[PDB]
Amino acid sequence: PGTEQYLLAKQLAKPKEKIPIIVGDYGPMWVYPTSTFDCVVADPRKGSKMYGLKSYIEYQLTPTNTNRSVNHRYKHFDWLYERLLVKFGSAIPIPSLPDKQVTGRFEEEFIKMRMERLQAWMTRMCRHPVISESEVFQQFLNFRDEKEWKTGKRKAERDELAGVMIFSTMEPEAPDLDLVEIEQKCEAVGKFTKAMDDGVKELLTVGQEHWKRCTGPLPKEYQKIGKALQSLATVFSSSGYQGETDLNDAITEAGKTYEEIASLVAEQPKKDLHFLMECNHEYKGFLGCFPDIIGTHKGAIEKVKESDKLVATSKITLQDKQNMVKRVSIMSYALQAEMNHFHSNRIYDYNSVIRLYLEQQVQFYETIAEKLRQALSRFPVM
Amino acid sequence: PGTEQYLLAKQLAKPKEKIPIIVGDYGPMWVYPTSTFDCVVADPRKGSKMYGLKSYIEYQLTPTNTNRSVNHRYKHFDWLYERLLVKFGSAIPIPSLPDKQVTGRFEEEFIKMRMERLQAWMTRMCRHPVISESEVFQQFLNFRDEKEWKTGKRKAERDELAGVMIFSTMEPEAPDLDLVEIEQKCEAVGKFTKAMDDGVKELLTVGQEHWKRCTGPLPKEYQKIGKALQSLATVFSSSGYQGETDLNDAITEAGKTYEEIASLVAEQPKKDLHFLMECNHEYKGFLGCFPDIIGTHKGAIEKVKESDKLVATSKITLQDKQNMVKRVSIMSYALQAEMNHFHSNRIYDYNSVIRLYLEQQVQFYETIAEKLRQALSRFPVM
Repeated sequence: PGTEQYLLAKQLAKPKEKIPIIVGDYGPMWVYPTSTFDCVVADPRKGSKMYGLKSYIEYQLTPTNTNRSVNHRYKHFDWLYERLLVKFGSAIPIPSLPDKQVTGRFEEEFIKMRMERLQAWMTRMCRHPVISESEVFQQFLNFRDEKEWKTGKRKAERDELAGVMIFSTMEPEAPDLDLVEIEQKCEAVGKFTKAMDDGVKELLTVGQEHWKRCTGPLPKEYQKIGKALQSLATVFSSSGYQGETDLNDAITEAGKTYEEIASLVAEQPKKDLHFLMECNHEYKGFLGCFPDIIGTHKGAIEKVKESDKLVATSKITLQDKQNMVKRVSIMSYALQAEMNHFHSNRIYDYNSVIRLYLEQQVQFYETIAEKLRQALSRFPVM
Repeated sequence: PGTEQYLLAKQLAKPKEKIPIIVGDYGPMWVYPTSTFDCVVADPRKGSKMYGLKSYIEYQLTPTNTNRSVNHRYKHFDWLYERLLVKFGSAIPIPSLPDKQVTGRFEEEFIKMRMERLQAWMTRMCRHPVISESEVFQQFLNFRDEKEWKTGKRKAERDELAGVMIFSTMEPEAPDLDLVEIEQKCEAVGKFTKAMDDGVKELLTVGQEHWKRCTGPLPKEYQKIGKALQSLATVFSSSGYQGETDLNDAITEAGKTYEEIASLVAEQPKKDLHFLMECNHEYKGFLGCFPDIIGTHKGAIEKVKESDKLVATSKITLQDKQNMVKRVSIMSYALQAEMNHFHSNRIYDYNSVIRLYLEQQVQFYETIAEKLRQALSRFPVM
């Protein structure tokens, strides 16, 4: 494995792009820029390059930093995703991008929900203290013409400071950690991410079940009650009896009210549940990256756990053993700084989306109650 | 058929109990007593008569008229039901009584919902201007000992003023109706009752469907969401990250709130739907009596429609033909007076039960909204 390269590398290799890690008040963290920018993904429009009419959708990117816009076709984002995974993937979870829908990819349904999840993906990256400060990300947003875009697309594709070698560009400003503490930190992360992954999968499951229920069978029930009340009122209207127009009208409206409720019920998920599910979908994406990041860290600890045997059988020197110990310590610091970034955002994201979901639900039931109250006020008293 | 007896009877038969019918402002109606009483069915307790311990539940009846109470076992009500059907059944719908449940008939579940529907049944009878003034009904409520109850149980069982002969005790205070008008009135009633019967069956159907849905699958969905939120919060509580007790507690409560909602959802039908269904159940009972009442009236019109042939072939005299015409006219008046009593109460009953149902539903959704609002107020803002 290349993991050995990093731990045993001749290394005297002074880095170009340095990534600092510091110990704040509660654990090792990344260094956050005073000014945090975001990027707007919008204004989709067709593009060309001597093609014809197999025109491709090309989105516009406007960082709220310098408000200077550049364009990018989907393929370009996929390209950045791969470069980020290659370069930072062993240390930072890189949420994957959406896929290819149905071959009608040229209107609202497609390019809008896409421009939707692409916007979320770009925001995460823009807000990441390491990713957003990388050359490949900076140059992806700030290039003036096909000359820069092509030159930047080359040095990035050829940056061998990737995989596990990324840790060699990190400089933790704290003491070295002993192997015991390192192994436990790694084990704890492995355990938490796995538990949450299950917890997140469970929520996404009941979610879709309740979704297919609010758009299928439930709306049909209020629908049946409402037509049943109308059929009845219609029969009543033909009784020939007097002074009934009063009631029958109220009954016909109550039936129509239940129909409006059926439709409101079928359209509610898009206002609340939808968001809860998206947040969880994105988190499964993040959590899906940990099995490999933990594998890399675990693999590193194993190698170091053999350094003594290696020094004993003279396979390596005493200096080399310490370099391994020093380097694996840095990996631990990166894992903890990323885990800190993750927890911080997890708390904020779940607090927001659950508040949002609850607020919408409250509004939903109050609205149903108001509609029922209106139908009631139309019934004569006795 | 005995129908011929009534139309062709030697009749000079002056009646004992006279039933008046008058033409109010909108159609022929019964004569309603200035003072309307009702009867309370309650205080169930065991009874004997040299049996042992196969004790039978004996209810107490207290008409709010003279507040003097008498007792009656179920069998006694079944007895009155049959006597009323025999005597008035050809003119007035007699809603049937409940049946026999499970052989554990000695506690709440049984004798309470029974005492429930028995109370409704007694009220209908008490409020009926003809039934409540009949001897068999009066004596069923006002008897002092086993001597009167046995003597009253005999003359009633032997009252031959029943079946179609009941119309001979009716005295409509209006002009005779011609056969044409009679046949149309009969046809109209036949048609309305059939249409409403279908309309009522439809409501009872969607009703039970929505009932088995509010106690089965729907409660389980809010149940799953609520446990799913708790599993997630529990995972979050083990992140080791700081200042999170805040959120996680709110999440655990939101999950518990959905559980309280599940239970509230499963218990809602008993507060609203239940009543809508009972009202419709009782009306199916009434409507179930019309096929035979209309059959009797239709059969009567057919016989009269042959009176001319009978006078021509000298099978009957001219006087007899007119008596037929006079008597069938009275039947028409009774049908119209009963139909008036029915429509009047139908309007009042459906207006009340639907208002009741709507009010409870409004309260239900507002309650759900309040519970969701409470869980929301527990989430820290950001």
